[PDB]
Amino acid sequence: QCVNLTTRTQLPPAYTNSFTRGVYYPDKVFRSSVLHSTQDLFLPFFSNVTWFHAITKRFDNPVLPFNDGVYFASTEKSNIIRGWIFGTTLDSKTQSLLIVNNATNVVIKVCEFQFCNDPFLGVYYHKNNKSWMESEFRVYSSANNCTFEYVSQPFLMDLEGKQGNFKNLREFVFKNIDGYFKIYSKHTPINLVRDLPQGFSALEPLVDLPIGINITRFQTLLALHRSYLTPGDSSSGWTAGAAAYYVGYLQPRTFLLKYNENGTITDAVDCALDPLSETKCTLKSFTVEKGIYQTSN
Amino acid sequence: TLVKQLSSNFGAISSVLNDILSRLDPPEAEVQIDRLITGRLQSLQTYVT
Amino acid sequence: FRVQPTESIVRFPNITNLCPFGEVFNATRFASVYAWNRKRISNCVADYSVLYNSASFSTFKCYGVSPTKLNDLCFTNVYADSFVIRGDEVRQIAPGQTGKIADYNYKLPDDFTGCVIAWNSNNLDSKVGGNYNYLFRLFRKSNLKPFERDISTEIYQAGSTPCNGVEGFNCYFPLQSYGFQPTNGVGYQPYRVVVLSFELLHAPATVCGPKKSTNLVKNKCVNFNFNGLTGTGVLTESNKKFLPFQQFGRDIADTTDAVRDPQTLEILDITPCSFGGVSVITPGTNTSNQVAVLYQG
Amino acid sequence: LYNSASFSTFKCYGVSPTKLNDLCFTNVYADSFVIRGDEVRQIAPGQTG
Ligand SMILES: *[C@@H]1O[C@H](CO)[C@@H](O)[C@H](O)[C@H]1NC(C)=O
Ligand SMILES: *[C@@H]1O[C@H](CO)[C@@H](O)[C@H](O)[C@H]1NC(C)=O
Ligand SMILES: *[C@@H]1O[C@H](CO)[C@@H](O)[C@H](O)[C@H]1NC(C)=O
Ligand SMILES: *[C@@H]1O[C@H](CO)[C@@H](O)[C@H](O)[C@H]1NC(C)=O
Repeated sequence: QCVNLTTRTQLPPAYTNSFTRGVYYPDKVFRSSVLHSTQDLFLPFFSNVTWFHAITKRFDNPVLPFNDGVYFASTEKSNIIRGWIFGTTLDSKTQSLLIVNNATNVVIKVCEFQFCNDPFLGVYYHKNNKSWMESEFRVYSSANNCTFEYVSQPFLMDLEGKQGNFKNLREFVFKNIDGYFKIYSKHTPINLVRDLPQGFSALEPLVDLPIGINITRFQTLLALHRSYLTPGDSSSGWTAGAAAYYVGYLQPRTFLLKYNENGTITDAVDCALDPLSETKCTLKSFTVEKGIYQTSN
Repeated sequence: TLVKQLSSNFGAISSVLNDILSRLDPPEAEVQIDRLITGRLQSLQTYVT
Repeated sequence: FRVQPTESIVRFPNITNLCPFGEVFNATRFASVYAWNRKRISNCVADYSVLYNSASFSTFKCYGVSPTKLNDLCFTNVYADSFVIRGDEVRQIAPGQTGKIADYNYKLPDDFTGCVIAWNSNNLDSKVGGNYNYLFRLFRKSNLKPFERDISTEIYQAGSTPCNGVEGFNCYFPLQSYGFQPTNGVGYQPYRVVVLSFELLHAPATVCGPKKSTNLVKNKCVNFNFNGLTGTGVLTESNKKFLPFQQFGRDIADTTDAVRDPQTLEILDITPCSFGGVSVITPGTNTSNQVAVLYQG
Repeated sequence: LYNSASFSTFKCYGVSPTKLNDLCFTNVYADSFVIRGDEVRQIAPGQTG
């Protein structure tokens, strides 16, 4: 069932900077007009995040690591990125998580899967009509056991292969603690072709699926566009599309958060970024006046 | 500081007396209540001084 | 001066499910101690009193909680671990007790909250020919962390001589069998052990005891019980904009001043009942015996 | 003694040979004799013969 895609000129991925991005709500307690300090896993301010271009033959879906959490941001217009695979070895010898977004089904299965060398989703231009569906949905071989086959309603998403200036930013935070796979998500419209926008947004909790499996690596599922020009063979026969996605990793950091009167997080301070940030964290204020202050030992 | 000193465990299982009294029988609850009482007394004495 | 409560109200979620405690406690097969199984219980009504007096259990110890009050508390994601152990090693299943089975097998945390239950299985799980289906790990390089399972079998190496898998001198198989026979004494009779582990609620909790709900009363000094949250105050409608994932609120002093009703899903303010000091104005008992009273604030 | 023992049976009861060095005893008694090979099983803490 497996195929070996070829003709992919691998290049060293670019690196960009995350400016004040990746903050989420750390608990479900409602707060208002208060400055609260919390210690958790966050994406550090002004951090270096690698950049992947899914657009010669620069196509990349490598098996990235999963270190204490991952911040995932994607800027697209044609929904090229559908979902992610999580697991340890992806060799059907261990339970592997799966998340997919397709109209036919949204398999949120947690079953042993024999993942191929290049797990991918193939959206192909049919001849009878402009109908788009998976060409090789057999990314696995067989589910020996399914522990959490909690398939939700199949997400209805448009399928087409087009390229244009990006229109929306989808940001995600993945954590795996105490057998809970937590997801925080957001959606903000932006119109740029450059690196991550400079802005502050707080991600709201999405789901708290209790999969409880071991996760070490992860890979992104991408929609391969088989066209009439391409031969159609599962080695080089597909079209490019336009997409971009970024990866960052979470670390244990202490943050000072600001809640407005409506209860939304509007600003944050990373204490360990600078001595000025340590001074702000010690004084529990976002402004510091003239003087000399002792901050640590 | 006196109001913020009301959220310290002082070695007990919790800083809320209602949680202690709703989860433990009296002979075992008194042991945690004593620690809470000691801590809060010390805080009050420091404020008065 | 203190205003006294007039009544009491209790509000619990309307869940009709019954927790499947029957199947876990008495099933066909119980695993061996070195590889214990874990069953997760959620979204049901649990009646621990019937378990408290179902059968003559050998021991029923609860740590951090009292068995009589288990019926009035709400928990989240109750766990249940079952295994078969020797009679003499039951004392090492208590938290903080060092021993062979605690060091190299099932280990409880120091801050363990829950109940440990054991009973005698010599009437059924004692074969005259000998029960060798139950194993245990006798050699291990280091101490096990709390709530950790080991399923990897490798030849233990003692001394400078390397085993290299020959299983010869200074090399032993980590697993050792059991000799449960009816001819053995009471100390060697096998005992089945079930450990219930509770975690306190911060997310919404659905594992609650069978407590009937009462009607909600507002604008009166009343005692309330919201999913275990106990207190006294006046419940009033509030305009605070709780987000859908938020269940209660807090102030600067970190006191619960808002709550969401588990049944009707409405937001209620919590205000403590009126109180103050009392002062008595007197003109001197020599002059007269008439007094005036001032109520502070 | 334990390392490169070349002994037919080096068995310690109630203690590990590797950890014998750390903890300190006093008045160690050394009893020696000669038995048959088939009688080795009889020399055990809890056997007979
Ligand atoms: C998870 O998988 C890794 C392999 O990447 C392994 O080293 C580890 O022991 C496994 N278990 C845990 C609890 O990390
Ligand atoms: C809070 O929400 C109200 C209602 O939309 C809005 O008018 C007000 O500007 C908000 N406050 C902010 C954004 O600080
Ligand atoms: C298992 O335990 C339940 C509860 O005590 C009891 O009603 C049931 O009969 C038991 N089943 C067996 C097979 O012993
Ligand atoms: C049961 O609880 C739900 C909330 O999940 C509520 O909408 C419904 O009205 C309740 N039913 C009754 C009979 O109280």
